[PDB]
Amino acid sequence: ENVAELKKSFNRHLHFTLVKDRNVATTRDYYFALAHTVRDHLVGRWIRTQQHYYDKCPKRVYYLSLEFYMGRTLQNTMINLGLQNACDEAIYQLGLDIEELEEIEEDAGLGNGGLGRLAACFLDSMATLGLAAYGYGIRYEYGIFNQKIRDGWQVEEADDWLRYGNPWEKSRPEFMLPVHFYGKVEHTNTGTKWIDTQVVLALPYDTPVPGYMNNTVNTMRLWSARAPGDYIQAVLDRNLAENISRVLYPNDNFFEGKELRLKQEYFVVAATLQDIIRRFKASTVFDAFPDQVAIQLNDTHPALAIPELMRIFVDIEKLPWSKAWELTQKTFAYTNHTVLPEALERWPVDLVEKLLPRHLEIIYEINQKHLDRIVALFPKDVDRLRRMSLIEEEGSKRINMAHLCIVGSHAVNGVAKIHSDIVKTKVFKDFSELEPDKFQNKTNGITPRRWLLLCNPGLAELIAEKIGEDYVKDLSQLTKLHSFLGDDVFLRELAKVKQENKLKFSQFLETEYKVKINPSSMFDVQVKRIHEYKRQLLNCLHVITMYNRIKKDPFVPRTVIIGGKAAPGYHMAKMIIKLITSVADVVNNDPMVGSKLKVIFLENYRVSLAEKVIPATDLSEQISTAGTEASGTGNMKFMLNGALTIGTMDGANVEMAEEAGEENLFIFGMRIDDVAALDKKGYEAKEYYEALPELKLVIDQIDNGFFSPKQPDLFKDIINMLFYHDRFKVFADYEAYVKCQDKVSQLYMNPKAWNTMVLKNIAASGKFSSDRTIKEYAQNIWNVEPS
Amino acid sequence: ENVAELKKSFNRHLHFTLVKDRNVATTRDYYFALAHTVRDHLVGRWIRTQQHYYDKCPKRVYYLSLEFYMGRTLQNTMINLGLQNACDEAIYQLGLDIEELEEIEEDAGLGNGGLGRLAACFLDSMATLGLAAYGYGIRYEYGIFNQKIRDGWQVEEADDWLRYGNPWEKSRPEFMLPVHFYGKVEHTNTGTKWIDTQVVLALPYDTPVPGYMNNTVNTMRLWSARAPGDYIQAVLDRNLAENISRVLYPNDNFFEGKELRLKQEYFVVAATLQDIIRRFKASTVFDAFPDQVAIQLNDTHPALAIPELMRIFVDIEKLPWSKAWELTQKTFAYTNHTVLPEALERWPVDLVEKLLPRHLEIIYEINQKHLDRIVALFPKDVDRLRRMSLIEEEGSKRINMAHLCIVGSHAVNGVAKIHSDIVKTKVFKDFSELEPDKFQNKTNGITPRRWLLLCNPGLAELIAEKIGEDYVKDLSQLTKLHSFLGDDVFLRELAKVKQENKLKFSQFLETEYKVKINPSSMFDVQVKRIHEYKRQLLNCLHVITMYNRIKKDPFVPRTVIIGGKAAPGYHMAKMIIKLITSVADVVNNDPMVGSKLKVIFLENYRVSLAEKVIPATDLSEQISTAGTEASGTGNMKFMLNGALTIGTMDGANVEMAEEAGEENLFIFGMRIDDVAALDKKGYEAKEYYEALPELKLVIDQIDNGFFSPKQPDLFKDIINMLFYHDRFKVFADYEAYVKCQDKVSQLYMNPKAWNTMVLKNIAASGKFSSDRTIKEYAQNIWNVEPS
Ligand SMILES: O=C(NCCOCCOCCNC(=O)c1cc2cc(Cl)ccc2[nH]1)c1cc2cc(Cl)ccc2[nH]1
Ligand SMILES: *Cc1c(COP(=O)(O)O)cnc(C)c1O
Ligand SMILES: *Cc1c(COP(=O)(O)O)cnc(C)c1O
Ligand SMILES: CC(=O)N[C@@H]1O[C@H](CO)[C@@H](O)[C@H](O)[C@H]1O
Ligand SMILES: CC(=O)N[C@@H]1O[C@H](CO)[C@@H](O)[C@H](O)[C@H]1O
Repeated sequence: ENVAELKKSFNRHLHFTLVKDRNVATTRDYYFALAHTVRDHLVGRWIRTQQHYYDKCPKRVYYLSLEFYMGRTLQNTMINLGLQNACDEAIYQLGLDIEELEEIEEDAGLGNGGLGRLAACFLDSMATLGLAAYGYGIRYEYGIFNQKIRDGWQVEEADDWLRYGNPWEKSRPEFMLPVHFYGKVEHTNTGTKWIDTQVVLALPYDTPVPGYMNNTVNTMRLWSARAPGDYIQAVLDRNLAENISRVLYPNDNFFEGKELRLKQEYFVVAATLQDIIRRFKASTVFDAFPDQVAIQLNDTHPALAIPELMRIFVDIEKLPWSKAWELTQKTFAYTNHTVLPEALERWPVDLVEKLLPRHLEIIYEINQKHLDRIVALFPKDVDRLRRMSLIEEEGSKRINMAHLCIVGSHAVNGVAKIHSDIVKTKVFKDFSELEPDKFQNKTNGITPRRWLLLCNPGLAELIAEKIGEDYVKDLSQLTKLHSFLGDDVFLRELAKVKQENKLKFSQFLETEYKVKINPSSMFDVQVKRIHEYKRQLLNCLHVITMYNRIKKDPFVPRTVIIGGKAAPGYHMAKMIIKLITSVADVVNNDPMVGSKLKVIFLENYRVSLAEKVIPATDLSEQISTAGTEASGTGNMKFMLNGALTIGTMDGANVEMAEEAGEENLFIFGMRIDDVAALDKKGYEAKEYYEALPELKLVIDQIDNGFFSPKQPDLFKDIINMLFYHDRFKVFADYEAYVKCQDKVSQLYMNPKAWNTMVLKNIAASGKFSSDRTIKEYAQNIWNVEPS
Repeated sequence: ENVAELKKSFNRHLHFTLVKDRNVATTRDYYFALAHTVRDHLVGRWIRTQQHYYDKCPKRVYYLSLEFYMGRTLQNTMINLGLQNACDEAIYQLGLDIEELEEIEEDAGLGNGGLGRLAACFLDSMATLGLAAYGYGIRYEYGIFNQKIRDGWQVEEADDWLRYGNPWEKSRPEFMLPVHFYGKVEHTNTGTKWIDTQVVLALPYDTPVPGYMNNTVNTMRLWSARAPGDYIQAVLDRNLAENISRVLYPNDNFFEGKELRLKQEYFVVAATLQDIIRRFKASTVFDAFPDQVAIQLNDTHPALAIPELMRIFVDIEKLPWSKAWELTQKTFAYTNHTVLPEALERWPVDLVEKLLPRHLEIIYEINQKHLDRIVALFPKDVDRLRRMSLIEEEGSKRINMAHLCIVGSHAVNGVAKIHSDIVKTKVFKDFSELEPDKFQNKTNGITPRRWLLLCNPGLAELIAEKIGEDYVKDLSQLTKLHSFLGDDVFLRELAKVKQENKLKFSQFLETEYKVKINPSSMFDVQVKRIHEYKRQLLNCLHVITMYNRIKKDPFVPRTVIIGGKAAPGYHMAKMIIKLITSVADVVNNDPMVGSKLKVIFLENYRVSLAEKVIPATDLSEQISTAGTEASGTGNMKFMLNGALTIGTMDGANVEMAEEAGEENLFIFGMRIDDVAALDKKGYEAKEYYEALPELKLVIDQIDNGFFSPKQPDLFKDIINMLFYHDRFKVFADYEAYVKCQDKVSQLYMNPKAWNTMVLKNIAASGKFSSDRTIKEYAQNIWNVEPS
């Protein structure tokens, strides 16, 4: 692992692996040569790590998720293996730019946003904590679509990230497994039998998950679907079975009850459980299963894992229901990341019956023994029963997957105090009252490797020089930065790092779009999925408000960046995008405003891009309506990277305030109980429209066509929603939000005070390391021990 | 290179490439570890070879084919690189069985039979002759289907040979190209424009083609098709564009006018020509094109290459029609491998118009200037015009692709004297009369590497010890074996080699099927595609005839093996298969016959299997009806491997007779003119049925249900065809065939005489080396020079 050997290895791969020489080698060839050179360093530890788990048999943790928002692997692997500087040097000496090589790698965007990214950070933390952890998901041929902007609107493009091949995956053919669909049930004397099913093969692909500087390399196993004139059609028709793992459903906090999606859910669940059972057996027999296996259900998407495990225990392993049921509960733990009713997974019974007849039976059975227990405890409370039932039958009966996850798991957790409380005491009150100890909180976290050492080497280096490198593995150590609260030199060094990041990102912005970026402008950014509850619409109102101010009285200059993908079928989100692009068009071109204000819709927001924009932001927008963001994680990334936060008391924003002190965050707007009171009284949007002149103008402008002269009624739908159907009370926080924004500008005029607040935020980031999050999961849910 | 290094390299790959250790390594892992170890030895020479072609710029030969029946690559690569014994030793010392490892490799069955296999042998010979040759085809995700037998019938199974990955291919992303379909034509002032087309991307995959012991490694470039709620459907729909390179049409000598097939034809043609143009330019400008490029059209399947080249020259390179046309003719050469009218490619104009509007125009244009030339030469001969037209308009006009290939190429060749004569003087008489010198003959050949050194190391070794190793590169040297005609010891050594092959193959047969093989029985085999013209039906009649003889007078024992795949939609071929399996069932089980006669339908006949069965055969069945097999190549494989031939004077069978002397082949049946006379007089099948008692019985038995008691009328269709619609006069050769068969048995009773004839056959095999075939193509068509 010295420069000379890394270089010879690079040349060896370019030659034998890419079949190229320096004469005709492409940039892609160089990236691959480097990827392979780095990859070779993972094998030894990967083999030894998995060997170790088999020998020592520690309890294994299986993170079952439909999403793994991994991003790029090259740099992350180099850093965790402590190879980055040596590789950087090797590539430099070969006359190549390692950064250009790194940009060649496609993001493994097998996730939509927060949920999927949390799984990625967890895999990193679990490997860094030396846990015998495994990630189980689907190897979508197409991840979250690539987003482009045409005439101001979002346009989707298929993300075939595997086009040129993925060097970071290793197919494991010997572990292929069959998954069954449809067919019918038969209750023979030899047990229940699911027959006449269609079979789809599940081919596993393993991706190494290197812990940070610790010799352990865990595994992320993703399953790919494979089929088991007229002849030609039959061959072509193999595409149907393979379509199961073809595309990631692009919905963020929205349930789409498509049959193909249900197929994916069962697919990953069936293959995973079988693979887990097989491994357990390769280690009466299943009495130790729960002590050797923990399966975390990442949201209800893999809820079917409960009846599937039961199906395996009962129909296959011939275990009695009672025993199987206890083993099941001991095995599963469920994490709730949802709050919005539209995000709730509720599969119509008819669909499940046709696709998974045996599972429906097992679910009715579970529900039966579940309700019999309630009736026994509350003989008279009838509403209780249909309220706690796994089946809701109000015209088109459907299965409440969350309820199934609650009864089939020994632990249920929310992802932030405020959220876990709501989940426990409100959403699933009937359940928590019966099983208090079942519900928990596990406040989310982000990995400080990818989200600091990787994306912000400048900040990482500065911090390291002041307090050592212990913080990488123990982020709580960041509090030591408090000793520099008075250190003017340090405060200057901190701001410089931010400046460099902003300068670097500004070049990016300029090369990508025709807009001159004011390098000294405050970087105000809101990057996250486009959704009404996240309210980038409110941000847009504020942008317009600032525009009207400059026009009226021609101020802290700022570059307002808003980015995020909208689900293809999410109409309002797409309108909001067009709204933002429209507004940006007028503001960026109005000569009167000039360099005072610039607006950018950051296109194709994704993990690798987040790694670029976050380190360069000054003001982080986390303005969801109180009670809507279960937790949020971008908020944590911004905090860790030197940005101040403007947001509501929602999700983890609350805990960020607790950690750094509420005065060091720009909190504003209604709080959960405030929103409750307004719903009580009834929300009348027109009220604020009338009482708020700056607001009225903004609205009139967008509704009049000021931002769409060639098509004056373009934003009609947004207006109507905002006035008669805004479930997220956008106008209700407008004033508080705008006032808060001005305060931010005020502080920004004072570099010493601004960076002093930044330091307090960075120094209080510790809690938000996913390492801390995983330790809690390990200790209070999986009953597992680091290393 | 040496055993020690090959072993360390093997372990290195098992580790870094397969991520395995000896503990959990699978047999597949070992195969891959070895494949990679061997593959590394190809790179140096591969890079240097292609570099050399660029520097020295020799004229390049492009073999354009829809099929490349490659078989397995491992052993063939080891042999051509002179690494087999060293690798054998390495693997042995590692405690592994290299043969078991080799059996893991999937056949690259991207061909149906002879046509596709000829392309494979040619690539081998061209690389061995040091020609700057390239193979251009399609990388079908699914090759010729795997054939299984269920209840006696052929059952097809998708051949996903790429399931576990192909180590022998290297994707060349930087060379991806777009291919256009549909759209419409527009004749603008800036030239003709094909617009509003659908685009399919062509991704090339390169496979190395090592010459035999000569440092040159050529390239076989195969193209894969790639696409350039509602969103989900759109992504899934990408499968449509990708279906183009999905499956190989499983037809042998039969034209199926499916639109998807036409798509494949244009696909490979468009990508290839573009790739060729690009390379030429990377070397007024196109004046030297014909002197730098030769494109061999493997049958009419890639006929579209002619109008496509014209399209490129005219619509894109802006060359005047006249110039482009001359350059085109000088570039293309067409090989005709068809005789059967059903195999003739005739695309309906409407289909071509919709899919390739611009090409239809270019074809009408070609035809126009073509017919204007004829009218000018033969002002009165009207029938001449519609006889030589590229378009035949008898209700549903269609394009005669053969005619297009004839006018667009400077050379047209058949694949055997008898065939080339028929093609020249009969099928395309009107054309040859105008351009005598255009038509040629290039008798087919097989590579003595794969078909001797590889498949029959025993025979190869024996021959080498007697006459040296010069024959591998100059098969004509086999004539030296004539010096051993009296050598009893040698004759014994030769028979022993055959015995060993038979013993080895017998083990195979026994492990695969429940049938005790008489090791001393004569191995009578007919392996080739199932088709009425190939007449395995006649062979079946003879098998039944022998059965009835044993039953009557309870003789040289023999194992009759018949194998071959039937096109899925070929009804009669499938019936014939069931007929053979039915017959085998009764004969193998009749206790009276016992070990006197055994019948085996060799399942899944393919290249790797041919390499096993051929070296073990005594009697090679090449009984097509005179005038039906353009050439045949299995006939050559059997001859080279020590088998005697029983066949008609058809295709290359005639030249085999010329080479070895007709008395050394068991020729029989009607000859071309005999068949002509019978057609003249009119074929009355019933005649022989009446006059031939042994025949009548056979027929009565099969028609009565003797071979299908549970379903007496099963073979009705075969009976009817044989009596009223047998275009291949099966009964007409029955007697001559049976008499001939008896003579074979007679000779077989005399080991010295039999092997003496075998020696004369092997010693006269020389001419049938594809090296000789390629030399002729190079000298008289491509104007290229070996080495
Ligand atoms: O395709 C080629 N190279 C590209 C890289 O190969 C892709 C398949 O890789 C081999 C299987 N191994 C893995 O996929 C793998 C190893 C591995 C190790 C780690 Cl630690 C993680 C993931 C991993 N994946 C290729 C090279 C080449 C050279 C000649 Cl002469 C002929 C054909 C050829 N093809
Ligand atoms: C972290 C992250 C998210 C989650 O962002 P929130 O603001 O917490 O919704 C979404 N997308 C990407 C690409 C991320 O890296
Ligand atoms: C050589 C070969 C053929 C051609 O056989 P003929 O008997 O010449 O038709 C067909 N299939 C395979 C697998 C071959 O090896
Ligand atoms: C279903 C879903 O995608 N939920 C998302 O989960 C992540 C990870 O817990 C939270 O940070 C976020 O607030 C929430 O919107
Ligand atoms: C259309 C087609 O596949 N033709 C086949 O081509 C091969 C190669 O020339 C001949 O040997 C064979 O007799 C002939 O049937």
